[PDB]
Amino acid sequence: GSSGSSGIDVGCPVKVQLRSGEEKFPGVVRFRGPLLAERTVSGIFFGVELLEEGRGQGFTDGVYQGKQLFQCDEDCGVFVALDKLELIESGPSSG
Repeated sequence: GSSGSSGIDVGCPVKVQLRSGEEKFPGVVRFRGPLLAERTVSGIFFGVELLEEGRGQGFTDGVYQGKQLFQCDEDCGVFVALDKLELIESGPSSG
């Protein structure tokens, strides 16, 4: 189903792009909520935990500017806009 709606929320696997079109690491959403306020860009941040594929590429690590939004492993937690996240199908096996 890809009509043009989608919808990522807490507890969902999605690919996160750290660099500018380099590689999107898969991860499950742990939290969701903005951060800045008319300082750079109006976009909601989505906390996603990097999977074994892109494990070891987290900056927030569950904490942002001292505020512990969510809990995750070392270099796993990461916040990004929905547009940055990539909805992945939960049906690897289908016949």
